[PDB]
Amino acid sequence: VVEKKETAFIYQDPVTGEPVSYFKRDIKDVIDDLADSGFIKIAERQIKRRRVYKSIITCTAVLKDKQLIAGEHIPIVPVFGEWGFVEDKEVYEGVVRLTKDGQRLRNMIMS
Amino acid sequence: IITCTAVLKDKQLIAGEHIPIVPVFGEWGFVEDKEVYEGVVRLTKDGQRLRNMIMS
Amino acid sequence: YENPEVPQANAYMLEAATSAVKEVATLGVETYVFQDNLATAMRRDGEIYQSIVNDIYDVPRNVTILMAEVVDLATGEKQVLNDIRGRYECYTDVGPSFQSMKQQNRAEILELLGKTPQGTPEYQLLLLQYFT
Amino acid sequence: VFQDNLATAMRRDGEIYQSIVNDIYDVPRNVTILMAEVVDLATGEKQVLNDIRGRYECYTDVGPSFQSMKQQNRAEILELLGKTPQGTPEYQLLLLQYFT
Amino acid sequence: ENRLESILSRFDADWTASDEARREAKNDLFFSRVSQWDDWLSQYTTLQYRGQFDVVRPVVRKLVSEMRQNPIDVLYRPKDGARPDAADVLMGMYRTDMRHNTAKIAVNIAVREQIEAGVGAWRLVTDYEDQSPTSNNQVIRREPIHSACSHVIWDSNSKLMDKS
Amino acid sequence: ENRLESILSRFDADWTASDEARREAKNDLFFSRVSQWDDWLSQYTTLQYRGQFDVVRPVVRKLVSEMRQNPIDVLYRPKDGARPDAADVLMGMYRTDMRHNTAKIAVNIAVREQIEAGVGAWRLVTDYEDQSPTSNNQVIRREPIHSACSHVIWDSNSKLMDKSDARHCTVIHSMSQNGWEDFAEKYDLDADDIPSFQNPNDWVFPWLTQDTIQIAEFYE
Repeated sequence: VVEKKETAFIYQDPVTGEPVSYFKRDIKDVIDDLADSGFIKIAERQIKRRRVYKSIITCTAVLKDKQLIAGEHIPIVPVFGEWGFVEDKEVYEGVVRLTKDGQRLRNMIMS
Repeated sequence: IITCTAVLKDKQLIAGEHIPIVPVFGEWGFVEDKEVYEGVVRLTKDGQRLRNMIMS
Repeated sequence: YENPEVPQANAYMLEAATSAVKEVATLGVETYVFQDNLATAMRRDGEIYQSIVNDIYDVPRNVTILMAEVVDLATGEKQVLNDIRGRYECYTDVGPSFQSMKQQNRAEILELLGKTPQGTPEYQLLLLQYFT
Repeated sequence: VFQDNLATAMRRDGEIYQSIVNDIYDVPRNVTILMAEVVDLATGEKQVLNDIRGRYECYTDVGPSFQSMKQQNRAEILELLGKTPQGTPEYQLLLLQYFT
Repeated sequence: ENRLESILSRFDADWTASDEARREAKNDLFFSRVSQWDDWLSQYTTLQYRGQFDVVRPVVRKLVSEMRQNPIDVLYRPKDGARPDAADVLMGMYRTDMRHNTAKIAVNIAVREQIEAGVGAWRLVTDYEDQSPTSNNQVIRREPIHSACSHVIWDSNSKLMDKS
Repeated sequence: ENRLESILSRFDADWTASDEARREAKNDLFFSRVSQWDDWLSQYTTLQYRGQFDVVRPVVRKLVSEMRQNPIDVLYRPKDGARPDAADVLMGMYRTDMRHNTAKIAVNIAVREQIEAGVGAWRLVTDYEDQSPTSNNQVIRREPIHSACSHVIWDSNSKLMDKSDARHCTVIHSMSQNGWEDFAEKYDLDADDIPSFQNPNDWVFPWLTQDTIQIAEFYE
């Protein structure tokens, strides 16, 4: 995720009001089509936003470099159980860990 | 912003009338001009350490 | 020859180990903390989904004079969505899982019906439940 | 006791937040004649907030956590409804609950 | 200067930072999913009776079942001062493109891994749909990540539970 | 006369004043989070059975669950003689910029550390937002502080539970190499000159790498 200030255009909606469109999203595709459709530019600002880039990599080379993907956030959602930091070291635990020692004993004795 | 040998940023004024850090305490007090705070785990450390040893 | 016997140490330690695992394998008292962590994860999921929707989806702007979907296509026939910066008009919360908006409306009407006394609003809500 | 200590911490948090809000945010002054936001911009196009010294008009307490003002209003209306007998104010509060 | 070198440096730092937690989580998954006699280093020495008399699996089953009985989903609510219908379209889209089996399965997998190991994850992807598009000939779906302890490696300089 | 000398003298006095409490809190965190066999000083002598049969962790889980079911938040109320609509704007701002996941996570972290160790903390910071600003193109968020026993050092001449009488406070930041680079980019520091400060952690567990860079923020 890269957070940067990018250009945005303040047009005037032919129906009503004035809109804000990011310059990168209509950079070349329709940048001249707004004028034909009745949108005229009234202002240009610099607005800060985040962009997400994905790269496909292996241990020796980069296949895809900086493929821009949709969204302002990394699309992975994590879920944690008992989560914390001890000494700048993240630790997460469920319900099985603390029972491993006793159970391993119960298996041994029964064996 | 400081290190052990130099000052990087000197007196950057920040917003507010208070230090922006909020502390939360458990059992808090002073014994002899010495602040002591305790949770729930400390007093159980001695017995549990025994229970771990005996079962071992 | 003496009959085989399980030593007292073996039985005592098996019982003690089983009791220890029984006592330690109790999440919470209930999984309220785990459910709250899942709720935090779903709030993050909703944030990400809202960002993606603003990026790629066609979000209409509701005028008070009606949804006015303003879009246009390029010379390459590709349509480019035009989303205004007044996009973060709603925030994220955690609620029951519903497969459709009609199910959510039905649940809301039923919830309201369970608290309204049998007056005129009760009749209104009953007719509204028969509506959906 | 731990919840009380957390409440003390949240009261300190509210104090710090109020100070920061007075420092940087735009706090409107409500007139009884409406919120009048009085600000101005410099020659460098930067707007500087103008906050009067009549800023500490509210104090800090501890209450339930609500995601927005609408949720808080709904909770208050429901709390009032649970204590009001089924008279005219009960109908008033029911209509107000359907309001929000 | 090399892009691959910088990416690999970041990945190696993050991978080495979280080695112990990942190892413990993988051990937990193996213990609760495959076998409690995790004796891979020395098992081909002699043949002796090793029985698995499980005592923890009923607890895991109970916790997973109880967490399954209370589904949790996103709910979009209008902001303060916004139009009261500000979240109807977004909520409709979310319910439209999250009603499929993949989203429920991903959430269930993440929940089970969270209960057993301590961490799970899922992913949000977008694709082009021509038959039943949600909008703009596109769909957003949710996909599962199995063994998120070792398959998802986060930035080591993150101090938030949701890694925002 | 030297500013660095005065800052370091204050920090050293505060650090030495609270050494025992910090050590005990760190030991509590290690005991309740990593392992109850805190035998780092002499463990590589011989291999003997050391089993962990936990009996305190269910209590900690129960207390954390109990404190989680009852959230607590600020509530601004009009003063005596003030207009009854004195606190709606401030309350709206607070609910607007404290509804995010970061605030809840910071509060939960502080509460868990308070239950386990005895002390926790969080921070309030302000940033510039251009997309969804709360007011004046700015937002206020709440950030977490992990292991507040050793990372937040307060003025030793403070006799209040919330430390509102404290006149200075030093927060120690430990961060990765990429984290340090982004910190330097954010605060316009020199990324080539790696900083250093008093290390609050202890290399006790057999962690493969505890590679961290330490800096300090001194508030007065």
